[PDB]
Amino acid sequence: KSKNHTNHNQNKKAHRNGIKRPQKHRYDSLKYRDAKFRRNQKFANRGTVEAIRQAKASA
Amino acid sequence: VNIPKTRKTYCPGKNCRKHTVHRVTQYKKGPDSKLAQGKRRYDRKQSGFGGQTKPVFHKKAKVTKKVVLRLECVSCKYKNQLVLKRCKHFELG
Amino acid sequence: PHSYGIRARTRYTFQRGFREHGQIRLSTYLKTYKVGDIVDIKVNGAVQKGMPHKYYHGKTGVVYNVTQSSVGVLIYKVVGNRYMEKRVNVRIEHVKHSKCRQDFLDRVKANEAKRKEAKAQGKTVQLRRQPAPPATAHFVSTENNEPVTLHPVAYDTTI
Amino acid sequence: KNKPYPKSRYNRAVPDSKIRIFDLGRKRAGVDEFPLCIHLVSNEYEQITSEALEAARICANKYLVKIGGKDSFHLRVRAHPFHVVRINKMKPNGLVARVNIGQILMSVRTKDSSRATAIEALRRCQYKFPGQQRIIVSKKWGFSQYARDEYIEKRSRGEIIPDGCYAKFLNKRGSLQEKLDLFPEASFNLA
RNA sequence: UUUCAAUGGCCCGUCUUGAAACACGGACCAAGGAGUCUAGCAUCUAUGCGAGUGUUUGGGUGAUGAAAACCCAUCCGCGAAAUGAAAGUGAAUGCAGGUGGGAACGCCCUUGUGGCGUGCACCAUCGACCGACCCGGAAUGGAAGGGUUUGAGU
RNA sequence: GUAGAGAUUCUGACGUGCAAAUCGAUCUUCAAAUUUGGGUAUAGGGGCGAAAGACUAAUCGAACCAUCUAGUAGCUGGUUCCUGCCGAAGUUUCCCUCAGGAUAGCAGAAACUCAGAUCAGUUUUAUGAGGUAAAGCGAAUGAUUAGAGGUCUUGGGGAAGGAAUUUCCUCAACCUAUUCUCAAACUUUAAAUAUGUAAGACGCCCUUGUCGCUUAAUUGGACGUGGGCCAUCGAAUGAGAGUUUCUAGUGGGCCAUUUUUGGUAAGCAGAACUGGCGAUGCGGGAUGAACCGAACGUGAGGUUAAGGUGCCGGAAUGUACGCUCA
RNA sequence: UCUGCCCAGUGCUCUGAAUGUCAAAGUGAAGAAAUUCAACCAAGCGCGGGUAAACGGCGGGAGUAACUAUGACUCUCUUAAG
RNA sequence: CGAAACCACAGCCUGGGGAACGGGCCAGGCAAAAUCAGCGGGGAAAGAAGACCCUGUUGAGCUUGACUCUAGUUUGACAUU
RNA sequence: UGACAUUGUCAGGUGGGGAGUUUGGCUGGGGCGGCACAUCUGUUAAAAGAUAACGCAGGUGUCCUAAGGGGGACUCAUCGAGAACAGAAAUCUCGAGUAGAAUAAAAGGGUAAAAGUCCCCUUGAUUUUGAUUUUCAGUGUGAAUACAAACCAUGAAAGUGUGGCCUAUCGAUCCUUUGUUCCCUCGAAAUUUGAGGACAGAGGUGCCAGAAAAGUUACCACAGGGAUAACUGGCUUGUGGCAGCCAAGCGUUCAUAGCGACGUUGCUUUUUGAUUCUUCGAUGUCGGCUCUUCCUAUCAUACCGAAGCAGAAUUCGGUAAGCGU
RNA sequence: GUCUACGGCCAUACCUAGGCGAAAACACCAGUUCCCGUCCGAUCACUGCAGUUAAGCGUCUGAGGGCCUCGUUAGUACUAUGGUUGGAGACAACAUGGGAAUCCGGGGUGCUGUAGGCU
Ligand SMILES: [Zn+2]
Repeated sequence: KSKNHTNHNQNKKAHRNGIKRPQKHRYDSLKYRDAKFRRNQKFANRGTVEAIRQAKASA
Repeated sequence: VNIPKTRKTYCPGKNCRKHTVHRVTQYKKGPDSKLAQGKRRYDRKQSGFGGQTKPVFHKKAKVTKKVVLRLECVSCKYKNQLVLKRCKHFELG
Repeated sequence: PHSYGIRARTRYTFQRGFREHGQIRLSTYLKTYKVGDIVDIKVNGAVQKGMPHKYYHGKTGVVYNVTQSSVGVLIYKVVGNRYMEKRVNVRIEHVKHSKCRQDFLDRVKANEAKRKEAKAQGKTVQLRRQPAPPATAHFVSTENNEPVTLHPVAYDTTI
Repeated sequence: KNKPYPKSRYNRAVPDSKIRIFDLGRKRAGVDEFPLCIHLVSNEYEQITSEALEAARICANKYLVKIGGKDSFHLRVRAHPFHVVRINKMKPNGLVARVNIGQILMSVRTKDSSRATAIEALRRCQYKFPGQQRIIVSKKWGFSQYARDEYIEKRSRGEIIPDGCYAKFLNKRGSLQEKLDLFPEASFNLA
């Protein structure tokens, strides 16, 4: 007879290789953020880079 | 369902990119032009011996269909299409 | 006999508390949330909009995005042999801060204060917690507290 | 081992219980009369049917009436059959009572002279019930919860006013006027 | 090696949750007997060359003896540019960019699970450039300005 | 009724026979719609048929021969040397899918990145969430048996002088305070078990820079920069970890404990957790796939588990106190 | 010795009297043309007549008894003919 | 003079367990060469890849107002004219 | 006879006479029934999540230009006391009234200066892009959430609006059709028809990740299946029969001479049924005949007990399967 | 300390009955020309301060109904783990741990933030 669903071995199979955790990354893509926030952070990060470059060049 | 003969809604036309007055009509299928490439290929396939060459719909069900409203701009002549839910009777005005 | 509706089997999960219906307290809207904050998800039955799924009810996560009236609680959910990142947009009515984080912040502040104080005093600081130690040796006295002998009670009818 | 299956709007075809009356004797009794109580209680979890309850009720009523008269017993059947045990029709079939250990099945209150009569009556009534049952001489005054010594001390003080079979008992809660007017002999101690 | 005694030992293969099965095949022995070749594709490995790579479609030493080995020219195949249905257009603001981790190396502190400086590979991320799309857009052209986007790109 | 032509019964003989249809007795017909020789004609979706799908060379509900053809088969059978290192699944989704495939999972091989930052089928601390066990019905809802009082207002009958918009007590009804018993699709409460998160260096405090976002506003958000705290780097325990590429088999499961549903029940069917058999030998239960103990290279010595010590059978016809005659 | 009733249905037959409809081909108009739009046409067919020693019918059905079903019962329609 | 069917190996029973009726396994009853003629209780005896049923995206004979066609037949147009 | 017919080509009708092919799936065998085939609510679901059955109680393929959106005002269902008329609390007042009403359609949850009722204005039921949740393989479809870029509605405004308070109400390839633009192509160069493309939708696929599809075989065939029925064993007893317990009783009069209700504890089952563990490369299948053996739940024969003149007859009663039937 | 305005927790704050409230504030209250809306200045509006603490409001008092908190109930019910434990079974006991509800009794009957007025 069909429809033989069971969950006896599924937990054991999952724990055989364990429950893997996602790789941790310092930076996450800004596509998940607000559009206005991402657009402004682009200019804010850009200006920060020029300021650092100017400071290093002057030093 | 009852839909008014006229409604004010956004017009995607280039000359009028704002909310304008649109006249509402129900969309209907065209007259099924014979010069279409698919029709010509079907006729060429059907010619000669071999009988029916493509599936022909026999079962008929689900008389209710999605309602399509044609919105026509007053001055810009722009036409826009909207999709409604499935209803048995459609009445304008 | 099984349905997969969004709010299936949420009869008691999404119920308001007894004598807790009606107006929603307005301090929830005045609470401020920031990216990186650890918050708990508790679905409010009165606010139908912005409702998270029943799985995330009672879970805890980290906010990555903040909008006008919602947050970006990030959860890890088991789908088999791995965790997946779930990004739920939840209105602040279903979101409250985790008191553990406030306790952890106070503990960190106390630890740093003790560290500076011990550095000034030139002694040990003992900033690391420990489990419950075994009981030490005491000298329990009996004056005015003479022991009382107990005996098992005989069985008797109590009806 | 089945889940409880009471008569609800989902299944309204539950047949009527065979046993209709539950109390036999002086239902309009008094506080002074019937000072002793005898209980027949099952010693395990059974599924006594309403048909068995009917037979035990008939046997107990007839025996008590013929051997002690109308005015020497107030037997009542505590068991109320609500669970349904299904039987295939040749689907609810009948009503049974779910009783655990220590749950009173039959409770009779008589006088001190009728202790042996009540013991004999509830001993003969055991054959009409599935499983094992025990008979205990209750230490409480009638069907009330208070024990013998507590009840007599309460009666001596004057804190009990009979009202039909049961009675009203004084409590240190409520307005003083509504209790002082009702109780003339209540000695409110000023402490 | 044969035999005796003690103890243990069910008939192999197969389908099957389960075979000693009253499930199937098998009386015995010898010989034969079943994942091979080809046109492709994908991963990995080895070899040669390397922004190139592939002599054998073909021609010559070649008659002696030459189905081999060796030599030789122009096409062409793949790669060096992508994107769009197409008309078409077609990849450097910079050290061919910034950030974090990061091999190896160098310099110190003193023994450290130590600091400083660059930083190969790889991953994550913020940008820049090319094509397409959506824009404003100051006869034909889309030069500058853009974008919540899109490509198997630089 | 003989010859000839047939084949009713014995359901006889035989039934690896004399015989791939015969033998014996019996029986039908026997001068015509009779039997039969030779010649000739009709050929396979055709012939022929007093019609049985009958006959058509022992082959007929479509003859035989050769080729297409080594036709296809989700089905059955088989599939050939050794030893080492590993080692499953009968589960998710989709498919005119249910004896089959694709997909994910379980596995092997090839590796690569790195090795002190981080992990964990675990506990502790701190902080969330649940509505099952239990409990309650004089608390909401439903179900449930019977008493006491109010209810001079028809919610039922006559009577008091036919007589009453004046009354009685059985009739029902409402309310009040005790009182009997329940709820998987009731609940104020509410466990145990299970479950989410965190346990500082990518850390804590001040200086300062960017922005086209935001604020009345350098206001704030985010990203940063430079300096102080690097000696319990902030619970216990343990342990090297992670990421790729390709591919095999599997996609019928079953048993036991506990929690259950459907069933009168079932060595029944269907769900949840764990341990097993499948793929697990060994000691024990006289025997046994799952039960108890225990997981296995080849041996020596010692000691045990579960289980036993009258004989079979290795081990006390041991010790102490009682019960039992079947 | 009889072969009774039914042409409602499906068959068969007779109608060309509908022109209700139509293919190919031909005709008229528009267009620059492919082409489009209009009328035109035989047969078939829709009706009409006949036919049962043609197929067949001589009662169809609906809600329903202590598993269920039921057809006890509750009732209608007979329809071509009973 | 002289076969054949059949043949995993073989052949005494009871009970137990077991793929739920064993010749083999466990516990018992027991057990003595080599043979002849019968016999039909067993070997779930032999034959024959169940002919009953189910599955197969396997067929065939037959039927019809199944789908797609077709010989024939009827009518019309064009040519012969 | 005669430019008719015949013949040749094309076209319409008819054509099981003949050919080819189909005639779904799940299923306690199959068929029938039903859709558990695409779905939602409560429960089974054993307090994270997940969790099956042809388990239970029920709903769904619609409906709404308002029953969507905004704003303002009011508070409901019931109860008591009054106003007429005659029951009609129709209707009109004053108080009580935590929602016992309503919220389109099933259920659950939510809602009281509202999410309910009334009034005013409107079409955010609009265009576009990315992100996210559920079913999930983290594919598709469907449904949903929070934002961003425009145009708007409403309100004084803060704000609220990308359909229905939330949980159901739906659709790929190919083809056709519609909308769209100073869009591209018809490849020798142009113009106009026509055709083909890019982007956004709809047509129907309910077997709902989507074939175009009637039966029979009592002449039958093949590959298999004990994954699957009849049959065969084995297990179970819904039913029936049988054996004890309690004693209200009947038995002129005595509760068990003997019957003996209602219940209760068991045994058997030769009644089919339940499941599908063995058997489909094969266990010959009812009855009758013949023959042997075994059990007692004893018809007779042997010996006993119970009541009453005896003699019969009853409990066949107690042992008893030796011997007959 | 009292009052007003805006609130936070949202009944130790609600409902009921009875005693008190100096000043200020609040409220009750006096009118309809204007803005505004009703059958009705009842409500919503505007313009006011003659009159009143009587209603609202605040506070205190109930062996008050509820609500909050703590103990009894009770380590009782229940439950994780274990046995070649008992019992035919239902169930029960024990061992290593966790641990209620309800009833009853005792106590209580709002606290608090900002800005301003008050013999
Ligand atoms: Zn317009």
